[PDB]
Amino acid sequence: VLKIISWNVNGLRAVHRKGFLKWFMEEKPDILCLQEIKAAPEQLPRKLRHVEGYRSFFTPAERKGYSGVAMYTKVPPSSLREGFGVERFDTEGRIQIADFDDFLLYNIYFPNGKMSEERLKYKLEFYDAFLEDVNRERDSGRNVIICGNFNTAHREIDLARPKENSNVSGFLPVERAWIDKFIENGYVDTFRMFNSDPGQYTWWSYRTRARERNVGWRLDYFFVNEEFKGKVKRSWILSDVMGSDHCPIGLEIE
Amino acid sequence: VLKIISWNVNGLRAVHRKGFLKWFMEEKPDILCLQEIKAAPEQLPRKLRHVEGYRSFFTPAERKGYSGVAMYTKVPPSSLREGFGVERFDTEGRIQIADFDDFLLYNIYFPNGKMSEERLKYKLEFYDAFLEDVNRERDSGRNVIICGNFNTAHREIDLARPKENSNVSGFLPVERAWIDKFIENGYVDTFRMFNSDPGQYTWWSYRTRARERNVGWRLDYFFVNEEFKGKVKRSWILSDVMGSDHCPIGLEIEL
DNA sequence: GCTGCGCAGG
DNA sequence: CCCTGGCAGC
Ligand code: NA
Ligand code: NA
Repeated sequence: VLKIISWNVNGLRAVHRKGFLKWFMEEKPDILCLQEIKAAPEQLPRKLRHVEGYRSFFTPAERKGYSGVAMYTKVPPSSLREGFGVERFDTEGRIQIADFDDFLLYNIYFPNGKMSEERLKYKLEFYDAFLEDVNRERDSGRNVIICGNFNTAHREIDLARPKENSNVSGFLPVERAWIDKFIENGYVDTFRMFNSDPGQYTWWSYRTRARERNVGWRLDYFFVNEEFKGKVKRSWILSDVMGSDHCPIGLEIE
Repeated sequence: VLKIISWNVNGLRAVHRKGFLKWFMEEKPDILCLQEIKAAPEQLPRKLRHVEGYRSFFTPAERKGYSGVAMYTKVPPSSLREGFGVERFDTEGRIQIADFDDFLLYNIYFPNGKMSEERLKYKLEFYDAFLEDVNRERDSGRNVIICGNFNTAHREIDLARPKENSNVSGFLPVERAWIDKFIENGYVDTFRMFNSDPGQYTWWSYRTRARERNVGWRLDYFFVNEEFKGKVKRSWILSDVMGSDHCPIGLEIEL
């Protein structure tokens, strides 16, 4: 019976100033995966690097204040890999792959593609690189949990405004069609195992008070290889948890 | 009678959002000099590039959002130089030397030297290059007006806290001594021609609401060469004018 | 629009 | 600068 929370935090210091540690202590997950920490361990106060009861692992971007992932874990993994083995995907603080023996845990910050054609191309080629890696590990016989900010709403049910956003990154046909492809490779959007309601989102704009209106997008996911789905009991969204433009999401297994 | 205003604005777009053009048109100086505009002119609203009754000149830094000087003048100058002919000093949007025939106007944004040892070195060497340039012009017969953010308080009277800043850039012995040196070469701090009082500042920290308590430094100056000092009728601080960490300073000359 | 963080201001 | 005026997020 494990608890895992994934949160795209948008600044680990910012959330800290907002009461991250209290929230984390109230929630007591077995593993806490974070994305977009925008920080390297050296910029973090000692009480954030070292949380009583947890080993911490930070994978910052080469670029200061940019991107970065983190994992807190009551039980250390056996190993921790920080790349797909492709330099351009591996230096942006996007990838954590932790071996917990009963599964591999992918903690991924997938690229925003709305900036340019350059980055949308990078996002998609990142997607490609990820799929190879996850398939290679699954095909070798590992059960895999993937969580993080995928930066793509899968279906029209997954965002408040499906029609106006058909030409926007976050809901382009190429991106949606990569998630179809991913799922069709034997993986399961664990949230939609339990909940097929619309209005269920994980990200909202800061502008136009988008969160209060609930005009949002489901961008953050927990996926599992399908052979492992029986072991998942709960996959939910912690939508009342504030402090970032994303809310956290939760998974419970075995 | 000409009125020149000098203002280190810390963002021209920002001071624009706070009423700059209305203030500008009320003050109506013959020349307005601005430093630290933090803008290339392409980035500026149109009403900042085209001000009725003024030629405008923009000398941006290579670095985006950084430094930069501007000048608005009712009567255009015959030429405008944008450097001393030393490339590391000339790319940072710091220098405008405008030939107004009756005088040269130096609109200079002098470097902040408190970040690093490297930047303090740059500041003092920028000071050396400046003095050499103004001296050459002065020696050749030109009358010179120099306005801008010198980033140094000259004497104890030039800041609220002389004693605690004895070791801080803004008030280092090296920096104060350069101003001493500059003055010794034939140049006059014009505000001190008319006002010997303390508590006269042009810059204050945003932190601790220091402007509301007048806990400030006089970083912004109008200088002239000795030979031109009798032409200056007014040198004052526009300390009520809000919008930046600096306030504007003014000069009146009679030609 | 809005935000977090970088750099820089002095 | 505890305060303020590019890049990126989506
Ligand atoms: Na900002
Ligand atoms: Na800032």
